[PDB]
Amino acid sequence: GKGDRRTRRGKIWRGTYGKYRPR
Amino acid sequence: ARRRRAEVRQLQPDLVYGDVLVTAFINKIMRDGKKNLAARIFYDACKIIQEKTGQEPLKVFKQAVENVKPRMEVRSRRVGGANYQVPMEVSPRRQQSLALRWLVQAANQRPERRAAVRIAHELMDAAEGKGGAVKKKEDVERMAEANRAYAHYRW
Amino acid sequence: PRSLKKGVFVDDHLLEKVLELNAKGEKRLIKTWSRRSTIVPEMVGHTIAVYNGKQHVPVYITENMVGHKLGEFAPTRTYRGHG
Amino acid sequence: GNKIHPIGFRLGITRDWESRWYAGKKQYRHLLLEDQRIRGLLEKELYSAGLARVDIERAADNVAVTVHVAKPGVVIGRGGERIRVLREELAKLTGKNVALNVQEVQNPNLSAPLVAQRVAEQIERRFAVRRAIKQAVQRVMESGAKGAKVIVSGRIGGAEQARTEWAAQGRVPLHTLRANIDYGFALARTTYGVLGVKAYIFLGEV
Amino acid sequence: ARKALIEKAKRTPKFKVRAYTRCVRCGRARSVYRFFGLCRICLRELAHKGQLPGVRKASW
Amino acid sequence: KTAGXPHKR
RNA sequence: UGAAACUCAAAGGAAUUGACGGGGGCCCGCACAAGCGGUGGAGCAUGUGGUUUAAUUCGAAGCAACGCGAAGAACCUUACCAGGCCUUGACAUGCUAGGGAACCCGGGUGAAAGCCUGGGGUGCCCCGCGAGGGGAGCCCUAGCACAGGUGCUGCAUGGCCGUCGUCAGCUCGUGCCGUGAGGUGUUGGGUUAAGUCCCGCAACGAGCGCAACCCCCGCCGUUAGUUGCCAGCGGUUCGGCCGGGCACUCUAACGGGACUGCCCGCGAAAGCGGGAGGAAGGAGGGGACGACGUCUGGUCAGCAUGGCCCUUACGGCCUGGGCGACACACGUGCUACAAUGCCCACUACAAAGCGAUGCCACCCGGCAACGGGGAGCUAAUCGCAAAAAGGUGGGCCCAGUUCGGAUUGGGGUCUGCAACCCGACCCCAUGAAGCCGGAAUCGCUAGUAAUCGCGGAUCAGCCAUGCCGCGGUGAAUACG
Ligand SMILES: [Mg+2]
Ligand SMILES: [Mg+2]
Ligand SMILES: [Mg+2]
Ligand SMILES: [Mg+2]
Ligand SMILES: [Mg+2]
Ligand SMILES: [Mg+2]
Ligand SMILES: [Mg+2]
Ligand SMILES: [Mg+2]
Ligand SMILES: [Mg+2]
Ligand SMILES: [Mg+2]
Ligand SMILES: [Mg+2]
Ligand SMILES: [Mg+2]
Ligand SMILES: [Mg+2]
Ligand SMILES: [Mg+2]
Ligand SMILES: [Mg+2]
Ligand SMILES: [Mg+2]
Ligand SMILES: [Mg+2]
Ligand SMILES: [Mg+2]
Ligand SMILES: [Mg+2]
Ligand SMILES: [Mg+2]
Ligand SMILES: [Mg+2]
Ligand SMILES: [Mg+2]
Ligand SMILES: [Mg+2]
Ligand SMILES: [Mg+2]
Ligand SMILES: [Mg+2]
Ligand SMILES: [Mg+2]
Ligand SMILES: [Mg+2]
Ligand SMILES: [Mg+2]
Ligand SMILES: [Mg+2]
Ligand SMILES: [Mg+2]
Ligand SMILES: [Mg+2]
Ligand SMILES: [Mg+2]
Ligand SMILES: [Mg+2]
Ligand SMILES: [Mg+2]
Ligand SMILES: [Mg+2]
Ligand SMILES: [Mg+2]
Ligand SMILES: [Mg+2]
Ligand SMILES: [Mg+2]
Ligand SMILES: [Mg+2]
Ligand SMILES: [Mg+2]
Ligand SMILES: [Mg+2]
Ligand SMILES: [Mg+2]
Ligand SMILES: [Mg+2]
Ligand SMILES: [Mg+2]
Ligand SMILES: [Mg+2]
Ligand SMILES: [Mg+2]
Ligand SMILES: [Mg+2]
Ligand SMILES: [Mg+2]
Ligand SMILES: [Mg+2]
Ligand SMILES: [Mg+2]
Ligand SMILES: [Mg+2]
Ligand SMILES: [Mg+2]
Ligand SMILES: [Mg+2]
Ligand SMILES: [Mg+2]
Ligand SMILES: [Mg+2]
Ligand SMILES: [Mg+2]
Ligand SMILES: [Mg+2]
Ligand SMILES: [Mg+2]
Ligand SMILES: [Mg+2]
Ligand SMILES: [Mg+2]
Ligand SMILES: [Mg+2]
Ligand SMILES: [Mg+2]
Ligand SMILES: [Zn+2]
Repeated sequence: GKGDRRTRRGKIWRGTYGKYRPR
Repeated sequence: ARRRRAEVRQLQPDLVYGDVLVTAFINKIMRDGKKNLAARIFYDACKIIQEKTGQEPLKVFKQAVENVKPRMEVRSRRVGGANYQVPMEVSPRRQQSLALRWLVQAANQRPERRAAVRIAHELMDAAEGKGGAVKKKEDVERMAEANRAYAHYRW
Repeated sequence: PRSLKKGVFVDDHLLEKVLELNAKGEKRLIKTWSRRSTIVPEMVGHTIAVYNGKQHVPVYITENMVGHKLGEFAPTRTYRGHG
Repeated sequence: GNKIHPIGFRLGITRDWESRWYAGKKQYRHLLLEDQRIRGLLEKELYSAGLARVDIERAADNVAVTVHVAKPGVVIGRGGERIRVLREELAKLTGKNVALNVQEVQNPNLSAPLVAQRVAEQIERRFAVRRAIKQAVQRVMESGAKGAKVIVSGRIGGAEQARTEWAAQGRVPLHTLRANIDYGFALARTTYGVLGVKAYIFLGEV
Repeated sequence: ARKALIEKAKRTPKFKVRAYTRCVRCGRARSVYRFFGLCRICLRELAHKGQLPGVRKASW
Repeated sequence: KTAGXPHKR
C-alpha cells in the first residue's frame, strides 16, 4: 500500500520517483 | 428531524432496466464513491444469474427483495424508565431499505471469492427463500412475534 | 551520508593537530569540540577527548572504528534506566 | 474579545487604504517597510498637530505622503519652515522625491482618531474618565454625526481592579457595511499603567 | 535574549544557513512571511488597519 | 507557576 | 411551672432580580433516534502526562490544554545545560576625553568567539607655494549618564484571541405601577431561521443584536479577443499549425435576475401549504460578519505596559550539548490487516496555486535518488505537470500471502561550513505486529459523509502522516 516505498503507490504517496515509479 | 420530516431522495433510474429499485441496490453495493465498480459488480451477477437458473435477472432481483422485506420489527418505547421491545409494523420505505441492506451484508458474508458471485448466489438463494438475508428477516419477524405481549404499547 | 563527490569531512583544525603528532612522535591527549569530524587512519593509536556537551570524553582510536564519526564514541545522554 | 476591526472590515467598500500603490514580490516588503518607517516618524512628530491620517502614494523613486491634520500650523511652520524642515529629514531616509502635502480636517470632532486622542490625553491629566467619555460623545453628536460610541478599558481612576466603561448616542451599526463608521484608537499611559480608548463615529450610510 | 537577537539576525552570518527570517516590526522569529517581512500577527494588525496596499479580507 | 530564569520550577 | 452560666452578630418576616430543580408547559441544535464511515486493539507519525537528565527552555489544563503558540529545533532558530570568553556592552540616544580614527584586505593563537595584532590611507572650510595646524560624516579606545533581561506578577493592565453562541438575546428615553429593590415596554394569541413580522395591550418610542448592504457559486446579458477560444471556409511537415475570425468555451469588470411578485386554498393579519412560470422559490448553496455580558478563561514569550527583581550578570558573544531522553500512561493522526483487493503495462478526465542565487522543458550518464548538458518563460505564452481514483489488458488465488511495510544490515544520492547525537531521498537485502479491535467513544443530513489525488504558506534541506486550500468519483438515512 501507500506505506511501501518499493511500489508505485508508495512513490506516489511520498511524491518521489525511482525504479518503481520512473518518468 | 425536529421541525419537518425529511424528504425521500428520488434516485436516477438505472441506465439498463430503468428501475429505481436497481439504482438503490447498487448504492448499497457502493463503497468509497466507486459507483462505476459498484454497478459493474451488480450487472456481472445479472449475467451469472441468467446463466445459472435461466430466469430473467431483474425478475429474480425483485422477488428476492420481496422475500427479505420484514413486515414487523421490535422498537423501543418508554412508560417510565422501562425499555420495552414493542412490535411495530414496518413502513414501505423501511421494508425496502432493510431488505437491500441485509442483502449486500449477507452477500459479503458468503464464501465466494469474487463480489458478483456472492451477490448472484445471495439473490438466487433469497428468491428461493434461503440465505442469510432471509434468515435475518425471519429472525426479526420472530422477535416481534414473541414480544407481542407488549403490542399494546404501539403508537 | 555525505556525498563522496565532496570530501571525507574533517574540521582541519583537528586534522592539523593529528598530523603534527605523527611527525613529532605522538602521543598527546587531544581535546576537541568537533564531534562532526570523521575518524581517519592517521588517528589510529591516539586517544581523543571528544566533547559531549558537558565533558571531554577520551576515546582510544582503533582500526575497526576508522570509518565512523567522533561523536559516536562520546555519548551525549546519561540514562542508567528507570525504577 | 470578539468584535472585528471596523476599518479592515470595510476596506474596498466604505474605507480605502492608507497606502495606495502597486508593487511586485521583489520589493513589496522594502517599500512597505519604508511606508512604516516613514509613518513612524510622522506620527511621532506631527502628534502635537493632531495627526488623523497618513496617505501614501507611489510611482517610482517618488512618494506622496498626504498628511491630514486638524491644525495645519504645526505642519507648515513659518511660511513653510517646518514643512521644509521635515520634508528635508523625510527624504533623508527615503532617498527619493518625497512631496509632502497637508490637508485640513473639516470637523476634528467628526474624526475618530482625534476623539480618541482627546480622551486619551484628558485621562493622562487625571480627568474624570466617566465624564470625559460622555462629553466626547456629546461633542461628536453636536458635530452632526448620526451616532458615536467611546470605550475606555483598564484601571480607571487608577483602581486595582481593571474595568471597562463606555457611552454611546444615536446609532453605531458595526455589522452594516454601507455604514461609514470611522474608527480610531489612542493609548493613554499613566502612573499606574496603560489604558485603551476606542472611538467610533458613525457618519452615515452610503 | 531579544534585542541582541533581533540585532544579530540583521548581521551577516558566518554561514548562509545561520540566516533566519525575523519580523521587521515586532521581531518574531516564527511565522514570518517572506512577502511582507512581517509575522502573522503584525500582518493581521496592519491589514485591518489598511496600511497594506491592496490586501483585504478574503471571502468565498 | 511559570519557570523563567531563577525561578525554575 | 421554668432559669442561668457560657456563646454568637446575627437569628428572622415578606418581597425583588436571578440561578438551579431527578417541577410544569412550548420550541430548537447531528442532542438522541435512523443511518454511513471511524477512534479505543496493531505498527509508525506527532503533541502531552510522567519519569529521567547537566539540560531534557517556556507557555497551554475538562468542553473551550494535548499535529495547540511552532506557517519548518542538525548549526542558527534557542529562551535550557556545560565549558571558553565580553563589561557603556549586540543595540538606543547624550555628555566629555585621548587617539585623532574613515574604508578594504591580511597575521599569531584559539573549538570558535575572543585576545593579540599590519598593511591601503579622510571629503568640509580653511592659514595653503611653506612645516602644516585645526573643525567635521564616521571609527577606535577611556570614562560617565544609561542600555540589556523570552526573569516574576495575564490576581495590577492595553491590545488581540478562545468561549457560551450565530444562541435571540441584552438594553435605554419618557410615561405608568410599586415605600422600596424593581416592574411594565420585552408579557399574552399567531408567526418565523431570528425580540422575524402580524394582532392584542399603560404603554409610546428608540439603541446594540437579527436580517440587509459585501464576497465566492448557479442562469442570462453587455463591454472586451491575446498569451485564451476554432463554429464555418482556406491552406495544413498533419500541432489551432499558418490564413482568417471572436461564434463558442473561457478569462474579468459592469449589469439583469427572485419579490411569496402570480394562481388555488387556509388566515384577522403576518404567514403557511400547493401549483405555474423560471437557471434558480420561499433566506437559492457556501462565506465574511459574533449583542450587553460570562468564564478574576488565554497571552507580561509577538508587541505594548504599572509594579517587583538581576547589573563584570537572571545582560552579551561563542563552540558543543539539550529542546528528538524512555520501565510507562493519554490525545490527535498516517498506513494497514486484503480479492469491491494487491502488482505490472498501456490509456484517459480536473481545479486552485506557484515559479529570475525560481520553475526548469528536451537530451545524455546512471536500475535509481540524482548528476551533466541545455532551450523557454520576468510568465491565460514557457515550466512545475504525472493528476489519482477511473478505462483496457495481463498476473496473483485466500496463504500472515504478489496482504501489511515496521525493524534492521549494507550500498549510494542531495541540501548544507557541518547530517554521531539528530535530515530527506534512492537501491539491494531484511519482511515485525497486524485475521477488523474490551469497557468505552467520535464525525457527518448532499455534491455532505466516504474515498481519490493536486497545490500553497513556512522553507537550504527537512522528520508534513500536520495546517490552509483545490477539484475528481460520489452514497446511506431521518418514523419520530
Ligand atoms: Mg507489497
Ligand atoms: Mg510536486
Ligand atoms: Mg512609585
Ligand atoms: Mg543569555
Ligand atoms: Mg523586548
Ligand atoms: Mg533557515
Ligand atoms: Mg522564520
Ligand atoms: Mg418563657
Ligand atoms: Mg423568602
Ligand atoms: Mg425554571
Ligand atoms: Mg448514532
Ligand atoms: Mg457502526
Ligand atoms: Mg483512514
Ligand atoms: Mg492505548
Ligand atoms: Mg493507537
Ligand atoms: Mg513541556
Ligand atoms: Mg517533562
Ligand atoms: Mg506547564
Ligand atoms: Mg481542542
Ligand atoms: Mg517543524
Ligand atoms: Mg540548538
Ligand atoms: Mg548556540
Ligand atoms: Mg483576564
Ligand atoms: Mg487581557
Ligand atoms: Mg499575585
Ligand atoms: Mg440566526
Ligand atoms: Mg445567552
Ligand atoms: Mg437567558
Ligand atoms: Mg422609566
Ligand atoms: Mg410613583
Ligand atoms: Mg404605603
Ligand atoms: Mg427598571
Ligand atoms: Mg408590546
Ligand atoms: Mg427577554
Ligand atoms: Mg424587563
Ligand atoms: Mg412580564
Ligand atoms: Mg427588531
Ligand atoms: Mg463576445
Ligand atoms: Mg450580520
Ligand atoms: Mg488565571
Ligand atoms: Mg495560566
Ligand atoms: Mg510587565
Ligand atoms: Mg513583555
Ligand atoms: Mg541540538
Ligand atoms: Mg517540541
Ligand atoms: Mg499523523
Ligand atoms: Mg490513535
Ligand atoms: Mg514552495
Ligand atoms: Mg489506474
Ligand atoms: Mg510474514
Ligand atoms: Mg501473528
Ligand atoms: Mg508480501
Ligand atoms: Mg545503514
Ligand atoms: Mg542529524
Ligand atoms: Mg488472511
Ligand atoms: Mg472499525
Ligand atoms: Mg478496511
Ligand atoms: Mg447539519
Ligand atoms: Mg486506501
Ligand atoms: Mg524546503
Ligand atoms: Mg518545503
Ligand atoms: Mg500536501
Ligand atoms: Zn511581528
